[PDB]
Amino acid sequence: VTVDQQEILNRANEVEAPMADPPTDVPITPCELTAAKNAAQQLVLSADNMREYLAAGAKERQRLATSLRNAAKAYELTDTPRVATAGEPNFMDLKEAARKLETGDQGASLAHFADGWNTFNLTLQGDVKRFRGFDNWEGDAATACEASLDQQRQWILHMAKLSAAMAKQAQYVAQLHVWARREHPTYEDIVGLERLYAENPSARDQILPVYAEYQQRSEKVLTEYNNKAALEPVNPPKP
Ligand SMILES: [Cl-]
Ligand code: NA
Repeated sequence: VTVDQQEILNRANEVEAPMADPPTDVPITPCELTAAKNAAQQLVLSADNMREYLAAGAKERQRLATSLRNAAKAYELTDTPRVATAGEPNFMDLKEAARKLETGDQGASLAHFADGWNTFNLTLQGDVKRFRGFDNWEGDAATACEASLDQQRQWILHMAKLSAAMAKQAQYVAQLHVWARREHPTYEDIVGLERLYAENPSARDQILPVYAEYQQRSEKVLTEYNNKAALEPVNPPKP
């Protein structure tokens, strides 16, 4: 049962000092498709809960610092909800699908989101020295505090890992959207083809198979998008 009261107090300050700020970028849907919107809703929830749990972690480190100081004198959190996602694609017609896909920021906010959460991952996990054991504080109280610090340390690294996973979900949805724009017939081309059909009556039997292929392309894209955009909630552990 050795003590150094100076160390206890210094470590109290070190432990509750501000950690990296989590980003507050709001990820917006890349386009007007339901599957895109539901992805954004899921990210909003996951990221709100991450920030709420990170605020609870700051409380925990304050509470450790208070506990360290009260020693030296002597000498509501829930799961991230899952957003409902459509079981079946729902094939709207060509033009409306193309309009929905082409209306919105096309993934720009998702890149910014990912970038913020990625930086927070990388930086937060290099601020764990604050949870090391003591040099000259020994006994049961010291051992208890060391356990508690090590629990916070492990929780921080887990939070950093979940931050990386969430940023990747956002990148994944941005990639998906880019893929969907590359593959889906453009609004302008659908209108062009409808125009070609209207204006060329004798060509209409040659145009019909082309239009049917535009429809198969669209459906194929909407089926992928509906399926691949459904995200898992990010569910952090309690500190
Ligand atoms: Cl839709
Ligand atoms: Na295609």
